[PDB]
Amino acid sequence: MNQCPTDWEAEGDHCYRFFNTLTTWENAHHECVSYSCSTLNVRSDLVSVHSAAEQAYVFNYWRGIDSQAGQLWIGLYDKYNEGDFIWTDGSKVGYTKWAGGEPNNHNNAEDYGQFRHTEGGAWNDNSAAAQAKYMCKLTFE
Amino acid sequence: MNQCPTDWEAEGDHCYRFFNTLTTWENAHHECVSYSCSTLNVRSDLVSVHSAAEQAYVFNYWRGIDSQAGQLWIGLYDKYNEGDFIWTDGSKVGYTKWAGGEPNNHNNAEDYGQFRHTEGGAWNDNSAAAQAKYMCKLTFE
Ligand SMILES: OC[C@H]1O[C@H](O)[C@@H](O)[C@@H](O)[C@@H]1O
Ligand SMILES: OC[C@H]1O[C@H](O)[C@@H](O)[C@@H](O)[C@@H]1O
Ligand SMILES: [Ca+2]
Ligand SMILES: [Ca+2]
Ligand SMILES: [Ca+2]
Ligand SMILES: [Ca+2]
Ligand SMILES: [Ca+2]
Ligand SMILES: [Ca+2]
Repeated sequence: MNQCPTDWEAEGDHCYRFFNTLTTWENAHHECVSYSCSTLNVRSDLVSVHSAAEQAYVFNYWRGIDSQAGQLWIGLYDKYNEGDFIWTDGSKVGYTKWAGGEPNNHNNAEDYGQFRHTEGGAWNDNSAAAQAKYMCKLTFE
Repeated sequence: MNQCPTDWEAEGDHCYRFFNTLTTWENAHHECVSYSCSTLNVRSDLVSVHSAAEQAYVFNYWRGIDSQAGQLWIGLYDKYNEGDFIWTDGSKVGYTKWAGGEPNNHNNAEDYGQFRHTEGGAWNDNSAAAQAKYMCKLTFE
């Protein structure tokens, strides 16, 4: 039994939804936020990841459905303070899974976090021009 | 863990919330629907009851908070077709638990369904001027 809205998947205290469409981090951020609902205090946002179980759940959900090589935008960013990656949903950043050599802020223009499709979804920072698939998460505040 | 909004209780694939405020059926209906979230296709509505288990869950939840002698509005009414009760949430009436001699359309003016506080919540029809406590339910449409 779960109480997730239709088309959303239950794990723990949260609901998740994969969108199999290439888009920019900024557009994915709006798309996710667009599912919020103030009357039930539901905040929707890009996924934030807080444990190895949450990382795997999200990665396997994604790859269960998308077998193309490519990346998955997450809610991790350093736009407002270069070098300090935080979550858009305001949750704490205890869990990290950086790919080797990442984050590298490559050409001083990478502020937006994404899973790779390899190494269990190891993270990369990428640019505002780049495109990827995305995943949203509900928080019941 | 569940995926209900804060202050709503999870049971099966639904969430429930009791409001310990005496009001009319029409205003209870209004208040419940007010929580709906079209961005997530979440209907909030007066509770509909589809089994003994649902009945008992509802009755026990209510009577754990409210010890007063009185009734509980549910989403059952026969305004449009006298004698042919329907649920406001559009679900079909299968299960019924009418108290003895109900529905009796007393004084030709009882169109609104409610639990009694006795006999496991057996149902009565009452009028548009009557007042009762109310319970809302989320449906993930
Ligand atoms: O992998 C090294 C480098 O590769 C590309 O230039 C981009 O994906 C970068 O974000 C990444 O850091
Ligand atoms: O009128 C309120 C209530 O009065 C009595 O309890 C019964 O006649 C019920 O059928 C009726 O609905
Ligand atoms: Ca920067
Ligand atoms: Ca950066
Ligand atoms: Ca990088
Ligand atoms: Ca009537
Ligand atoms: Ca009637
Ligand atoms: Ca009656």
